Amino acid sequence: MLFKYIHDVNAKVEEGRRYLSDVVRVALDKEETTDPDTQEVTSTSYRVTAYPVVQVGEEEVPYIPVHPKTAEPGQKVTVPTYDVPEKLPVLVRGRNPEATGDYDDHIWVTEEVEVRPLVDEVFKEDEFEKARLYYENVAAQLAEGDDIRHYYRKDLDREAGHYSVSRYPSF
Amino acid sequence: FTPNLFLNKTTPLNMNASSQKAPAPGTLAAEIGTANDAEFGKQTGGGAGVYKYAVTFNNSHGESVPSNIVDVTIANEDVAKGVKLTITNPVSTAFPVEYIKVYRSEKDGQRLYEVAKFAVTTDNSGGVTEHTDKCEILANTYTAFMGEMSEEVIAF
Amino acid sequence: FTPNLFLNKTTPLNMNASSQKAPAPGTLAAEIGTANDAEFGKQTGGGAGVYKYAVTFNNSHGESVPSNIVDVTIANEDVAKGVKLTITNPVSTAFPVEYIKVYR
Amino acid sequence: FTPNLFLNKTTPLNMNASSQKAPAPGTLAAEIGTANDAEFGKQTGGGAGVYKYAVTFNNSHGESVPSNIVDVTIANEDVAKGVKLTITNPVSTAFPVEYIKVYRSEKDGQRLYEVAKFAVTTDNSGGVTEHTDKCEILANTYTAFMGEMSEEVIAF
Repeated sequence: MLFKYIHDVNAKVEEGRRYLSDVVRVALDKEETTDPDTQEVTSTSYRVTAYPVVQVGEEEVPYIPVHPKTAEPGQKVTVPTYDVPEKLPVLVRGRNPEATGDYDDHIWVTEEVEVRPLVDEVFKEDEFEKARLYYENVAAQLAEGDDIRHYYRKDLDREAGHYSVSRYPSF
Repeated sequence: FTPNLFLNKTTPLNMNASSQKAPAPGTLAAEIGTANDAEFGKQTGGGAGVYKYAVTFNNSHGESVPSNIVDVTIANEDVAKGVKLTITNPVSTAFPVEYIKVYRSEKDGQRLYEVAKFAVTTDNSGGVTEHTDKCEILANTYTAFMGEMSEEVIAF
Repeated sequence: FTPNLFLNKTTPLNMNASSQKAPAPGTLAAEIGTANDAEFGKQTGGGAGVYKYAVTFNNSHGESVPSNIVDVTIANEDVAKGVKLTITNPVSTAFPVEYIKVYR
Repeated sequence: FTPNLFLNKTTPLNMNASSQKAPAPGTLAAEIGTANDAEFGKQTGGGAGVYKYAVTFNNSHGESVPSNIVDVTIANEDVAKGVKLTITNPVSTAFPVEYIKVYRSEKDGQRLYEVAKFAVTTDNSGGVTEHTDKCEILANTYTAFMGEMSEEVIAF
């Protein structure tokens, strides 16, 4: 994990189906494929991902002050660690199969749903600058205060201006 | 006398979370304490009996799911000694935890009610909070308030 | 008679996803089924031959890339039995799957 | 003659970051280089002495905290040979690095001032940038501009 960004989303984002946690993690990582015999690598790729994460522990890190503050030579602060969960709850409207009257017919039920990544992109061994730009754009768009909305990549797209192929239904 | 319709008794335990942003459930361990000022013997029939204990984890967003239920047997000579509770934080909570609620049943009862409310010692995952119960509040009871209602005493 | 420019034939397969929010591709398997009312024999000169199968995974946002292409050989006596497909969902996708399209 | 208050001298070093999104600090190593045209001998008393070095990591958001401070001793025979700096990028940063600012002290001084500014060879984690210091700018010094000011020469 070359880069790591922990962002705090607001209540409106936290209520979305894809965002079922109060903290979103954005990271860039490098992957390799090696032959089974030895460490002979065959290819290298960069992956950019965003995940809803949960707290699983704490760790000791150095303290980094900001301009209106001053720090001791060896001051340290504690920060939480995060890990990808498996299922997160959500409340939906439902009905009581064993209701007895008009006051306990409508209820709210809790259902657990599968967690999926928000972003998952793969870049080749070259074009590390493109992966870095994508990571920075995702982080900035999260910092804008809304959901992640833009996913368009020019490399993975159909040719524009090809009328004999774009006339088919897509709606 | 001013009867108030929203002044209720101890809230009975709820088996479902109040909101989706509430923390995760944890674990509870209970045993006879070592204090010497417990008030279990103030009941009419005495403090001897069997009691049930359960806890829930809380934040500013809602109430979590009840933890495991533990049965504690109190003898007639242990009424002066409280109950020491060991509360463990959830391993992988998705929302932070801020305080705890303790639920106790009646003497030789089945249904639990809220009797205590205090903050956590630490919010780290897997943290341990130790509390000693002295039976300050009896389950399934009411509360009333009396005082001078004037601007010179109380205001908003 | 009203000719329409946007009324077309069966859509040919494309190798590029229509959008970046489409689900990830999966896997496909095909074999001779056990039906008894297939219409493979209504073509000129019978229906026995070799056919190619591929599927795509779709949602409200777009269409995925094609899956693996499998080859099915249909004999003369198997024209009345259909072709059974076994579509498998992607293991890890950012957006879920909603429906399937079959390309032949 | 037109005096300007914001035409400052070499900026002294600050010990704290200027933003939340600044890059993480890295490491720095310095030693005598192999150049043959360094300008450390242009000072009045010579170039012999002990100099202190430090670097900071920058991006579009802000500036990081200073890295470690090293001491380099220059003899009278090594004046023409510059100082070689090895700057190593952090391995666990949140936002990537864009350029480096070099801070140097005076001859046997104690405070550091900005004397250089250049981009990185690569912004990848663990990247290594090598720069040779030839004392182009002296610490704690000024700069003045003279020229023809007219709409036909300069404009905004």
